[PDB]
Amino acid sequence: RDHRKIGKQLDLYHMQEEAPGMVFWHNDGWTIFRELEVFVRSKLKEYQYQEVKGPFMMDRVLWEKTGHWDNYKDAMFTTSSENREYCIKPMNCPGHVQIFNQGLKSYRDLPLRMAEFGSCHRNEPSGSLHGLMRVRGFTQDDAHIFCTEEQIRDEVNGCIRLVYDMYSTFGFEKIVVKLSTRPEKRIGSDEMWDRAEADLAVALEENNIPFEYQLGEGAFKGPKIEFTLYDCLDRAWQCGTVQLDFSLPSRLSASYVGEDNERKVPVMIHRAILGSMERFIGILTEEFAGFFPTWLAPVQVVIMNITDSQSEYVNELTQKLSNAGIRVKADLRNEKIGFKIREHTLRRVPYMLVCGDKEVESGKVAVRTRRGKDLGSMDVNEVIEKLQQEIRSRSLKQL
Amino acid sequence: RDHRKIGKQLDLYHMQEEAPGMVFWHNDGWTIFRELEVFVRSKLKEYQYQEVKGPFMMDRVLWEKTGHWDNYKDAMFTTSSENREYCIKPMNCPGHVQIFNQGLKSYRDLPLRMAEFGSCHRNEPSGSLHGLMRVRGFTQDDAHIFCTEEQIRDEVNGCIRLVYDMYSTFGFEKIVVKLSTRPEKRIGSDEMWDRAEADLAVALEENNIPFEYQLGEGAFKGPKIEFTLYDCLDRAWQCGTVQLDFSLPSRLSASYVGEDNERKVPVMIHRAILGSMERFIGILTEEFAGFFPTWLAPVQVVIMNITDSQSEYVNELTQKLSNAGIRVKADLRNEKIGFKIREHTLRRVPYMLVCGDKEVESGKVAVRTRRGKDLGSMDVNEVIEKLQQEIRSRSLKQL
Ligand SMILES: *C(=O)[C@@H](NC(=O)c1cccc(O)c1O)[C@H](O)Cc1ccc([N+](=O)[O-])cc1
Ligand SMILES: *C(=O)[C@@H](NC(=O)c1cccc(O)c1O)[C@H](O)Cc1ccc([N+](=O)[O-])cc1
Ligand SMILES: [Zn+2]
Ligand SMILES: [Zn+2]
Repeated sequence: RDHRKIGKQLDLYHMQEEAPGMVFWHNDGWTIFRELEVFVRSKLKEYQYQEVKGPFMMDRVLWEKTGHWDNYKDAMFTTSSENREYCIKPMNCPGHVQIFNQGLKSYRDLPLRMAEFGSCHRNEPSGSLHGLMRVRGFTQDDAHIFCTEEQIRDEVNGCIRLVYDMYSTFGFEKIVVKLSTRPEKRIGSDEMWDRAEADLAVALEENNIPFEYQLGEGAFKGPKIEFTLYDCLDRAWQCGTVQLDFSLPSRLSASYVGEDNERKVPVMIHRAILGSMERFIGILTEEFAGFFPTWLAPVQVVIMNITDSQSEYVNELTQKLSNAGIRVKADLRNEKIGFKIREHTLRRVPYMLVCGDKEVESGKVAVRTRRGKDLGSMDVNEVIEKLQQEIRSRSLKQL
Repeated sequence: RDHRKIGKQLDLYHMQEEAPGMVFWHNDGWTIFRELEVFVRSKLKEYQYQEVKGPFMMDRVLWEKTGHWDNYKDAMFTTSSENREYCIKPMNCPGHVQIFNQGLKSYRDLPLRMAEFGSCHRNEPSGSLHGLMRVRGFTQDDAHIFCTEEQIRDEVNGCIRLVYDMYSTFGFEKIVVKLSTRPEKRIGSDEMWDRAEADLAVALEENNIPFEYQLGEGAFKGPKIEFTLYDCLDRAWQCGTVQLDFSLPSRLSASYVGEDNERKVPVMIHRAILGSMERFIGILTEEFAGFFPTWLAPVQVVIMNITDSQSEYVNELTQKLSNAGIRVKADLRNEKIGFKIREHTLRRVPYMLVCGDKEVESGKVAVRTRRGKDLGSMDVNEVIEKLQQEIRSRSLKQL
């Protein structure tokens, strides 16, 4: 169960010293990554997020206005052009505020939920880099929610359900939630921090969530929540973060018209659910040890002939499955059928369709699974509908 | 017909002096962009491309090994970390060679088609920047084909059909093709350049393509083809490029085992069909003057009530359409029905469903189009199937 070894074994990705901490996503690893995006998007639709894309670098003077420059300038890559210094973005937050600031906002536009699969780069020490887990370039399932003070409970609610709904899809049902203890140096009124804390307290009670407090210092900009999942090995992984923010929107001159016709500053809620998706993919690789569920499997079906007689039939099938939206490949090589079956089993391909002479005469296929289960000869349309149901439901298990 | 004005009008994107030449993609502009990706992917599947994602910067020493450093170092952004200099990638080609170089390749793996929606950055002079057309950061529908010498005709064929098939989807059927005149300084044998030229000549004849020659100097690395489309204003736009390459693969130590069991260098074919997609989107915006075809429209349907009686019904409809895969929005505001209809017309929303009292009692909706056409009251399921057909077929015109 080593995601770097399995990654090489299944041709998912690679890295090289030329781009330390930066992932070369091969076709099959990119297939997994994009199937995560579709999943995230399907929940974005459900909970009504926008999806945006911001620029990959922005003026240094802007980053200095966030206040992150002072604290974290050592972690940001910098480049210049025409005697102007830019920073490769390490976070998507300022960009989203930039999009919010276009056009006059009123209370009726809030809550405004803005999501981005944003690529960010940090200048991590090369010695801390480890596979997909600790990298320099990553994409996170980022989002930022702009809302009034009164909306914090309802919004945090939505983040909480989102965390548990998504993690369960992967088979993660053991989840620890840690609140944060407020620092002595913080931004925002004492009054502002205690109403928000009541909103957080009421939201956690509502979802019946036992929370611990985090023993270290919290964030200076607002209350913060972290979610930790446990995998089948009972290992703890911290992925979800919900970070209330009373500092960035005032610093970047965000405002909206309230019902009282007054320019208030909106509250910002930063939230990721999976965290870094490169990291998350590593986690899934170890969780399943390379036996990806059908919907995540890079290749879902391989169809094989026994001799060249059945070769035309297989190509028919491969196209027929591919029009049905199944990642399928035809294996017409000059190897014997046991060799093909063992080989595609070692490569963790979920289903394997064998086409002997009786299969062609019959309009069916012999089905073997990557666990060695023999499901017998089944109608072609039957295999298609069953496979589609498993894909769309994102079943963790097979037939 | 100004894509920058329409872009502001339809809330597609924006730019600011903080990130010159770099696009802030708002929700609705990002919806168009992602609907282009899906379209490109659907043709990737048809012509069997891989899709990969490479790292966003790589060691300077690598870029020096391509030979592009000397010619074009002024156009590449540079940054460093730990006394090592990196370049923000201005092209995806070296990265794809890196993925190809993992693992032993033999003739049986070629042609190997590798596609990427790769973000690239060039340090263009700030005075040349213009809207979406001339930018510093762009994504192109990039691909690279690794193939034997004998495969050039069949591969170039595939690029040609790809160009015409894709352009026609948008209503571009006037297309000029320009071959290139070979430079005096070039890389590769005299023999190598003349067999490839026969492959190009035979492929162009096969598709009945009248070609001109480009009056300037060609590329030093291989024969090159450019495709120009003409829009409804008879303006010429150059988007497609097919660039044969005999220099990069030898320079980056790519090789494969031939049938003769000899390590040959593969031929590289670089091809983009739309070019920069930010640029291409600008082109479509002017081509349609903001009346995007339904499949590209950011919001495809708006459903409206006439008073709050019909308000519950509209919300039912909006969800029903949204489960059918339609980008739909409900307009329950306290404005009169003509105001809503004019407003969503000015925003070029294709279809508009009005729900009066008779509509709720009947299980139908009144349909008006953004051209002012009154299609009458229709069954709800009827509107759904018709809309789905227009979307999946990517019809340039409405009902
Ligand atoms: C404040 O921005 C706080 N943000 C987060 O913790 C956060 C979590 C999940 C999703 C999003 O979008 C978030 O912003 C934190 O201070 C952000 C931050 C931490 C570290 C660095 N760094 O370069 O080491 C930059 C920003
Ligand atoms: C050689 O790489 C040649 N490539 C292309 O013209 C090309 C066209 C379409 C798609 C792809 O992937 C291509 O590589 C050209 O020399 C590449 C190149 C041109 C300009 C710059 N620049 O930074 O000004 C860099 C690379
Ligand atoms: Zn954030
Ligand atoms: Zn290229």
